[PDB]
Amino acid sequence: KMTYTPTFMTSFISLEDTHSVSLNPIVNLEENKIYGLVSHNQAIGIAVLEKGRLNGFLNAHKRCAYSVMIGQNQVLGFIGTNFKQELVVDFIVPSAEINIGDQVLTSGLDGIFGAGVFVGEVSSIEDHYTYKSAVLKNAFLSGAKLLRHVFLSDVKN
Amino acid sequence: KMTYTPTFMTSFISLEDTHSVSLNPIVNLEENKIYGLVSHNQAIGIAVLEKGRLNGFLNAHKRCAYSVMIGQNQVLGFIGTNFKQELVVDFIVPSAEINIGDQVLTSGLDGIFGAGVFVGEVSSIEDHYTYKSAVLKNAFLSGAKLLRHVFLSDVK
Amino acid sequence: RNMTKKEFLVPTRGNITDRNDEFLATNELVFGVFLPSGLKQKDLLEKIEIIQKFFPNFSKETLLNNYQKENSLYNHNLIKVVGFIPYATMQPLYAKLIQTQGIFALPLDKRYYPNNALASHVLGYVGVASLQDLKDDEENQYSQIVGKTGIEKEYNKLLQGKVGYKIMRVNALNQELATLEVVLPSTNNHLQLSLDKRLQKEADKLFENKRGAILVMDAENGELLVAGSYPEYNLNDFVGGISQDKWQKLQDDIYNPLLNRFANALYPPGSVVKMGVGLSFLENLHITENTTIPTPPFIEVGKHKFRDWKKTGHGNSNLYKAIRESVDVYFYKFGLEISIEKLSKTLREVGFGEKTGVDLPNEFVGIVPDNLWKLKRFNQDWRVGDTLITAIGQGSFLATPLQVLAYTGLIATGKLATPHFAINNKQPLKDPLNSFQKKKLQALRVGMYEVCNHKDGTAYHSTRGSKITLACKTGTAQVKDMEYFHRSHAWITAFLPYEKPKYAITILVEHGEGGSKLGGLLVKMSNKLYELGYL
Repeated sequence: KMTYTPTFMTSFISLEDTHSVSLNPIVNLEENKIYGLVSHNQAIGIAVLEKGRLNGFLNAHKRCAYSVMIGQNQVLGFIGTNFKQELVVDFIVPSAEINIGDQVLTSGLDGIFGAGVFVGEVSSIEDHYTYKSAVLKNAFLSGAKLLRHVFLSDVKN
Repeated sequence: KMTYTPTFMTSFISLEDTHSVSLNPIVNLEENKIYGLVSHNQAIGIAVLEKGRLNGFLNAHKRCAYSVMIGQNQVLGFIGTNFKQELVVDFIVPSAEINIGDQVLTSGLDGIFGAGVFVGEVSSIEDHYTYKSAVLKNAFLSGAKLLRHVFLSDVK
Repeated sequence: RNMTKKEFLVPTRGNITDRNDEFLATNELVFGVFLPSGLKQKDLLEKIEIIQKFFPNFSKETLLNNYQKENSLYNHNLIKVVGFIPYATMQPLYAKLIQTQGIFALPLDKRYYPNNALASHVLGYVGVASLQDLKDDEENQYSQIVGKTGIEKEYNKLLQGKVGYKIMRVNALNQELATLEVVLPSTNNHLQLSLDKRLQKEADKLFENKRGAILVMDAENGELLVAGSYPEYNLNDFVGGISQDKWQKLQDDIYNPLLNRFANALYPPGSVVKMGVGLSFLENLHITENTTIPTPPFIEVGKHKFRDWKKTGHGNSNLYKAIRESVDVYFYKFGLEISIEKLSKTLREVGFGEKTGVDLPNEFVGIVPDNLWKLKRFNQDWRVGDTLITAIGQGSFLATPLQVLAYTGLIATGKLATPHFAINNKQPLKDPLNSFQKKKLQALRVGMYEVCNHKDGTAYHSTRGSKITLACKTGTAQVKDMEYFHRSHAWITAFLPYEKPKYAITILVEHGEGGSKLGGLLVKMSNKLYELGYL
């Protein structure tokens, strides 16, 4: 079981960072629980309540991380980012079969998002020997349309 | 919701530049809230009430910054400036597709401006690896004239 | 100018594969929670409290102990606080760990043996580099994962691969700029073995309540399709260090699970040597395969009587029949007339003195007892009785199941296979026989044929129900009313198919109480090879 509740941004946190936003408070959330953020049927980032302030850390922020699955065999990884602020799936098993263009969806195993929400598509693949990474394309980054109409993802803990 | 309230520039604050102006007081504003400034249906800078004075920090000023969106995909950045005092959109992800000539509008997400107010057009783009910047043309440059019909942008 | 920065590129330890590309040994991607080295005692405590929350199944203090310990990483910085975390366990934790600024969670490899105790004595296991291991091969340091036993050890260099490195320009923020140098790591580190996973599972099934060892071998090139040693043990219990509880269980198991019985265990061969002994007679004396002599229940020579295994005795008998019926006196009699120097030469030529050359560590050589050997060990003379008891594979005679196997494939083939596990180990056949000896081989084969197929044969009542024609020799080695540990051990070796030999099989059941009793196990393996199309 799971809830989507609407929310909206009041401002960016810094004016030197597009990946961090202040969100309008939402009645009885838990503090420090990590919530998912969804816009146009897509994952845009996560949200945490800290000292009474609801903060959104968007895709490619240092603090934005969550569990995703790739392709029809649901290959698992974790969302991070890199020095060029590209959205990356990290920590994939080296034996896994991934193809350029494979859909990437939330895995729904992290208690942040439910399963099956769209994230992006695999554009390239790095070998790091003990694991592989996948750089995404068609994922939310810098796009202003999806910062409106935003829903908070509350997965019952 | 959003409001425009009129005011006008009375004098320049600094004797070293045209980037900073005094505005005619406006009743019941909140102190330290950052408001947007608009003139001929264009973004010219921002305004803050501090210690009873309504101060306008125009496009080129070190303190003037706000959120804008570029082109049809509404790519996000922030207004700043550079070493040659050009008006710049800064903080753009390097993987974004923006082109010379793209319209630049206020994003309306910053609580300063509403969306869609005109800022300028992209004239060039510098790639800095970690980010890119876009230098603007046809933007309001903070010049010699003290404008009479400026409106303050109050987003609630 | 500025300054530069180095980063090693450490390849994942190579996979071990079955004949048909099944996984025998592989790696599992797991996690590890790390804290930076050189931290204040006050702060360190507060961070361990945080890590306590995420792993409530560990104690606030067991995590102190882990901090300063003989673990660590390959890096100039970071210390492993919790290790071996399953991917699924990390699933709700990864994001929460990311929220705390000075806490890192990193991907690690843990070795994994999918089949557990299958072929445990072939594959062997990897462990933490001992301080002596780092000395042995300086390059063991970048992984801290080295083979301890068996194939993991024998082929460590291969499986581990070569490190590469990457040197980079950096700024004060210690971020990466230009790559200045790259050397890539090795990649094809995998290893394919000749075992067949199905055939080994059969082998395990056959030794289900038994101790001993079993071997199947392609007699034309030396590939081992089976190599069981029983009890086997579960390789996964060693991977993260062995527990005090499981080490006791293995050490104090009286049946001795850690013992490799096909390569690192010695047993008296018994009657299995007889065709090697016979081959020496024919070579050194003035006699033939058809030389027939009287074979009573026993003989007397001086002060003592040398007894045949069954009371009744065995009438008149030649070489063919002495092999067939595992007859003792034929060999007693001609043993009187052969010098131990010449007999032992023939036995050592057919592969009983030395290592077969298997690609594992520490293969045992046997003892082919002779004159000079008894003198060096016991300082006692070589009485005729020694020649005689040796001519039936007992007394001071010891061999490995490997030796018997190689020996059996020499008889059947006419050339000597080096048994091996690594398919990419091109081991040429060896030709330690002269003209005369090779011709006499057929005689010997016909005998082995008769053991399994003639009605008088020792192994007739037991080796029926076989889809192919078999040729064998049984054996028994001294240590129904008899208590388990006093019982004689049991041998049976064999080649197949008789009409054109290709494979050899060699089976040994500890306390198997008689060699013929093992025909039911031989058929079952030879049928499994039929079932699976090897024949």
